[PDB]
Amino acid sequence: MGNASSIVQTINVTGDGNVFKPSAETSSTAVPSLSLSPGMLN
Amino acid sequence: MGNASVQTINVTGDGNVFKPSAETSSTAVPSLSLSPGMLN
Amino acid sequence: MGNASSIVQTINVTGDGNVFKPSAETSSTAVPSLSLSPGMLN
Amino acid sequence: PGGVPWIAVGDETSVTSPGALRRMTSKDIPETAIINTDNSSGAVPSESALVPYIDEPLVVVTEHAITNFTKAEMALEFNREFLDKMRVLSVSPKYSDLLTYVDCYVGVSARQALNNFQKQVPVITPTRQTMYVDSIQAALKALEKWEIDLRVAQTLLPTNVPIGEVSCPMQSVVKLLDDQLPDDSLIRRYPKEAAVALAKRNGGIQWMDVSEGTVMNEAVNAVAASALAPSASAPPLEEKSKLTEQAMDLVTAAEPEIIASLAPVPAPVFAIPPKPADYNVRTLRIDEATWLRMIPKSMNTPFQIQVTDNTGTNWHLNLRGGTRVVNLDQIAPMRFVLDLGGKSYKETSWDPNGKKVGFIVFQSKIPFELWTAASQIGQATVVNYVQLYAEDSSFTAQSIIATTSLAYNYEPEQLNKTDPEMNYYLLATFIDSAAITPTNMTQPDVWDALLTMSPLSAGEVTVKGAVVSEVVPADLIGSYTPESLNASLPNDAARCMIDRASKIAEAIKIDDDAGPDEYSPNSVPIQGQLAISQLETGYGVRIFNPKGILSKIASRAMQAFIGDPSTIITQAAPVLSDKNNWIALAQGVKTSLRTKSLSAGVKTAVSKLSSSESIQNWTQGFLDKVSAHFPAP
Amino acid sequence: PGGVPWIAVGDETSVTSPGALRRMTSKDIPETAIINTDNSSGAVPSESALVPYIDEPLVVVTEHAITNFTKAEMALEFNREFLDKMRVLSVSPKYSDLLTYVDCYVGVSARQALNNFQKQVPVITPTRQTMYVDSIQAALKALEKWEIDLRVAQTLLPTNVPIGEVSCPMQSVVKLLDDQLPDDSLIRRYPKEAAVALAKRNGGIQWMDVSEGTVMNEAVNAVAASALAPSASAPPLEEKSKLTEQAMDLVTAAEPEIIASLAPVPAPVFAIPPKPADYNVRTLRIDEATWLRMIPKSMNTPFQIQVTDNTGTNWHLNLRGGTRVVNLDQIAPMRFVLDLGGKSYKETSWDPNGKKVGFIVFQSKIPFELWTAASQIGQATVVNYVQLYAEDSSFTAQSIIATTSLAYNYEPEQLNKTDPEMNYYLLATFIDSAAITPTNMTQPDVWDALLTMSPLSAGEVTVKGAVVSEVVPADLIGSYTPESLNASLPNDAARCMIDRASKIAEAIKIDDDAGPDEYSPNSVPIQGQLAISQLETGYGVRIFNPKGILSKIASRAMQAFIGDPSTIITQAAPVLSDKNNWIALAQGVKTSLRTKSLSAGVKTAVSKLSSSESIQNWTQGFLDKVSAHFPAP
Amino acid sequence: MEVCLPNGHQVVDLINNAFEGRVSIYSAQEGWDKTISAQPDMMVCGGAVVCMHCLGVVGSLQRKLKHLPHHRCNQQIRHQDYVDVQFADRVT
Amino acid sequence: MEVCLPNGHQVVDLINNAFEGRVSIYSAQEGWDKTISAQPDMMVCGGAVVCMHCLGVVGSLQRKLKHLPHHRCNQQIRHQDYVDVQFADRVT
Repeated sequence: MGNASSIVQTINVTGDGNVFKPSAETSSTAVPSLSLSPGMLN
Repeated sequence: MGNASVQTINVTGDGNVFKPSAETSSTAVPSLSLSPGMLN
Repeated sequence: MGNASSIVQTINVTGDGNVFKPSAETSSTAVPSLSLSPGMLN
Repeated sequence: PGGVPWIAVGDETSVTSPGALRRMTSKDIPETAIINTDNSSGAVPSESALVPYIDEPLVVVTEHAITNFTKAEMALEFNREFLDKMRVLSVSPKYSDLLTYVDCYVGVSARQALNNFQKQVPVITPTRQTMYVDSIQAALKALEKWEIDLRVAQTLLPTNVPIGEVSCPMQSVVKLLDDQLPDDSLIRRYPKEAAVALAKRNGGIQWMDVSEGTVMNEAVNAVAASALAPSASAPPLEEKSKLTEQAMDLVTAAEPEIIASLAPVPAPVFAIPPKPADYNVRTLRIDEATWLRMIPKSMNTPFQIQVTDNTGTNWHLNLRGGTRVVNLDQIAPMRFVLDLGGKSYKETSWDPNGKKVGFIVFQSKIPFELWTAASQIGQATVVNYVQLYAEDSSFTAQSIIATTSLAYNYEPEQLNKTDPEMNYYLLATFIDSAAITPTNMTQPDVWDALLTMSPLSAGEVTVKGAVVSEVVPADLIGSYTPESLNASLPNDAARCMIDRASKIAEAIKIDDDAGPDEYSPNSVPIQGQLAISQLETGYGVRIFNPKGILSKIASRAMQAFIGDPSTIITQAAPVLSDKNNWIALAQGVKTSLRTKSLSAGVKTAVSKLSSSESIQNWTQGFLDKVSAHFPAP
Repeated sequence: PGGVPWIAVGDETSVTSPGALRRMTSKDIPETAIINTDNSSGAVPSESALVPYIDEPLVVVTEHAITNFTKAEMALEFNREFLDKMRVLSVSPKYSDLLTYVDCYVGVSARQALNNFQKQVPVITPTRQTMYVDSIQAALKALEKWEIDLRVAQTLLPTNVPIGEVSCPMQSVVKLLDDQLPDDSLIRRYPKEAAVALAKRNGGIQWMDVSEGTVMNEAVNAVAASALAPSASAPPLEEKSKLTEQAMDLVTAAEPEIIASLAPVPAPVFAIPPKPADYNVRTLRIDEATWLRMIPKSMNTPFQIQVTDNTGTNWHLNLRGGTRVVNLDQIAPMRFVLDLGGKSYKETSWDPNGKKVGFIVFQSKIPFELWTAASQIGQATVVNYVQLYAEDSSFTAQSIIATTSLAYNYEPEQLNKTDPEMNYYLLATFIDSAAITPTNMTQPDVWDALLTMSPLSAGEVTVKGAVVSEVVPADLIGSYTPESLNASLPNDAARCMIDRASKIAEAIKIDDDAGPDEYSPNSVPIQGQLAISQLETGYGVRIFNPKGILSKIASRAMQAFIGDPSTIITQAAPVLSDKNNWIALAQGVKTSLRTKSLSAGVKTAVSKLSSSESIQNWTQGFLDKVSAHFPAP
Repeated sequence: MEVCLPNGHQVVDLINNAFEGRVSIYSAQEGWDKTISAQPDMMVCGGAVVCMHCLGVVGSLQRKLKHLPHHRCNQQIRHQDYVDVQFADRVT
Repeated sequence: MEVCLPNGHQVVDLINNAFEGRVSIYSAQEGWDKTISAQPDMMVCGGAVVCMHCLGVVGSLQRKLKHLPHHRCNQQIRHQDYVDVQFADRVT
């Protein structure tokens, strides 16, 4: 997961100042499931 | 739907279409969300 | 309801005039659960 | 909003004012009274003498309820034609016409209502709500046979296809239906209404209007059908979402925090409903079973004792070296069932047929291993007993014992357990009302049988045959041998741990379709721990393995776990004996499930598509046969 | 909507590219900052030095979240009087006051937000959302023992009835509660608050206002209770909808298209978590069991052999005619456990007590049947062993071996598996450090025992004892005799298919209540196939049957399938042996469930109403007894 | 009606019963009797009834049969294929 | 990798094998052989390999071992603790 940029880079993956701080409040979520029952969708 | 052979729709006539599909499928309202907490 | 007491200011649990009459229509309910799925909540 | 409507009794109104609001009744809003209702349904009588005039309370109706009850109305509206035939509910219910819109304070309590003033709040009365629900229920009660017959008509022949298109002459279909429908079907009596209803339900059944000569799709559920339909190169969204939802429910029930805690966990919290267990006491090993005691095989002087039952009758039994008993203490409430079916217990001077066997309970301070005389038995009681019967067996000149179901319940609370230096023992052997000569009967006991134990409580747990009030789940990992697990009690913590881990296994299998030696998002957590451990410093020769080998090992370990959940507690398991690996897997499963975004495996998708195409071909073939055997004019 | 709000960089009225937008922050909307929060709950400190002053992000709140988080406060408001007693949350949270409405671009990415300008979008900060959730959770933590005691008070005596109406003197009920509630109950400490809470919760409990002398209903859940209440001659909508949803969930889990495919399906996709199996190797038959190999009898010249273990210790074994081994090739990773409890293995010149037994693995290029000399064994290794113990049995002058557990895990990966001619075998027999005289020991092996076999993977499937990469479900119908099914492997496809079809069985039983010889929408699909089949012209004599007979046959077939799901794979099954019928039923189940409309069985409804009336009568009798005791003043 | 092939132990039982000469033969001309030679249609092997014209399982011994059941037959099996078993049975 | 303690029946089996005079002992300089005395490293107890430095179950008889596997060993057990068993075995 290396990186290299030319002239300039708005983000540096291997640079300094980044933060890795897992927390219960932040968690991590996506869209796993939705409510699509036939009767309720109509 | 047999017998009883028309003024509006002739079941035994011609021109009717029976083309089952996946996009059309077939459904009704089997169940509804009626939990007491959500209903209040 | 409420065992024994003697105040008799606003309501009298041990007094007269109260009615205990359960029925199907009245039933009894609270807030047992809610729809808090992550996908629906977004 | 929700709750009840309130009115201000005084001019002062603050968010915490004392005694400022009172309930809103029907008198304040006359048009909510029953006399002013919209009697289009006809429930309220038209006779003046039959209508009461009393005050009624008011409640607030929420948008969720409004929408769901409207959908309930549409449920009825799907079958209007048969309703018209039966002359029921000529006018639609229209739930929106029973509500009155008011501006007031709304809330469950006065304190909440004091801060919540709303406008155009729908309110209703319990009687009107009951009337509406009753009308809907009456109509649904009416439509029962029509619903059943319509479903039968739809399911008689294939009407839906998983993917693609199928076709068949409608005249042929109608002829087949006329041939195969039952005699009492309402569809025969009312063809036109059935045709209209099926045209509403299914978008593939289209009727031509004879006047204008046009055909057209008439379904009303296209939106739902679109979500139910499998798109090209993708399974249905409904199916994917439902599978993910079920997996998350399984993990939530499995409860990762409790099953992976590194700290003591209370027994009532950790315990789950148990299952009975089977044993044979005679063939057990005492060094491996900690709840058995035995007289040493050196006393060599059998002695006779007398016991009394609850009714007060007296029995005789003999105790010799090698006799086995169960240490009743430290095993929690339990139920014992003994079966002697199939055994022989036949001796030259002893005939088992007609004899009685019973359970005996002893209470004494003297330890069992030192018993050499009748004075040392303490207090003894016969709890239950049964007579025996003998029948010939497969072997010639061999008679075996008929099946038996001797039962007993050990409940410690019924016993006086205040004295610490007291011992409780359970014995099963021959009993008799007459003295038994030791030479005649030489069997130490009748424990050569089948014993079934069932836990009598779900709040106590045992470890290695002794009860513990507190359990550490993570420390049970890799501490059981197969023989120890076999000899474990029915309420051992290991069984509960296995049962809880089974849900995790099912969730992983539902979410995963990976083949042999293929990495998975549910398998990489073990790989990370292995990679860190192999670099960690310790004692012994260090072996360095690349990421490919580590991933293969992790995949094999995950597959082994899915195949058999007991490996986590089995001693010396290859990879699953490490609590770090177990905890990493347990934590990683939850994140892996929660980070999905309406996805399915490529292998699963392609297999599903191929199967659906095959089913479509089968349906087309069947319809071709139907058309061939029912020719159209 | 949803996502995050975006704002135009620099000048406005110039948003034509995604590069002209940037995420909005609390700096752009000052009233979303912490300092401008309405601190009616007291969470934010009042000291200016303790309030952070930093920039924060913003998120968009959906209306579903708004409704649910608003309804969350109702749980608190149900118990406001005890909250006031504990001086907690004097002011209601009022979620809506925490939101700010703005006009902006809404989306997850700049490209999406470019075309989604909207007005009056509610936004919030994570800190404020966390504060609100924390307040709710603090109140819920506070109300715990109060809620427990309140539930105890409600459940101590019947307060709900399935149908109808009952009554009892409130004074007598209060006397009973005073006599029975526990001493430490908060109800004894706070009578009036409990009365108010229970009046709010239940509409059947009403308190008379002393000053005005009026009694009235104050329940706040009439709308919700109406759905739970069963109308006359109709079950509740709640129950009907829930049952239908559960049946649909079961079918979705059962996966009809997978279980009815006609094309090959990958083993990882088809497989499900397996279960252990039990066998007795000695009593099996070689023709049925394709994974067993025997040295042919009449070889009649036993030969000795020496094998070294992993440590290096040497052992002696004897191989004679009649010895059986397990073909370890093409059976997938698996675990074997062997138990010899209850056997004898006793001869004149051989006493089992103190001896040792073990598993020996042979790798060789010569078929096992041709083995006659020690030179034909290739490589051999003793992988595990255990010592035996003996104890007297029920039979006179006989002894039996105690319970044992010898384990071995076969994983093919560790073995080389590089040459196609190599043969792998597994053998269990007596092993000794000294040579065994062939006359003393005559048993070919120790296979006369109990073997437990457990898969170690979930990605492999075996058919008739051999692994296959893919399986076609449609060809497993009616292709298994009882002997083959009994002798099959634990990871067979037949067991997986049986388990999958089980779910369909419970779904059909849930949604059907038909009696003997009664047609059903779940039974007519078989009838259609039967009719078409009898109409088909083919080889053999044809006899015509009426539709009534066909319906009866179909109903009986469906009942048989429900009774025992394993009949679908059994050879020569009456009607279920046809893949056409199986596919028809599997496909028709989905339509039958999906076409329902809030309906229920007629017999079910009648039984439910009768049972509810009986329970109501019982409740009234109990209340009459309660009133007869504890007489009212 | 679809049909399935018999199993290995059933075939072994067929061979055995042939070599002790007790195989039951059904012919349309002679029924279940075997006194008069006729072209076989079905045989009983391993407790299952098999149709010679397709070598498919068509029934079992639990239920009685009075004629050849209506089924899908490929008719790809010829008399030369299985004449050997009949010859062995008759000679025995 | 951490380790777990053995079980009672395994210890009893170890005692029985020691007093019968057949215990597999692995020493670094010699290996699995016992002709030359040395400091024991791991021994087999009831089918389980146990590390003598911290009495942890490190392996089993079902897989070959050539060295002491990498593991977290507390190193809190001395030769004096188990010299007696070795003495008994060699004397036997």
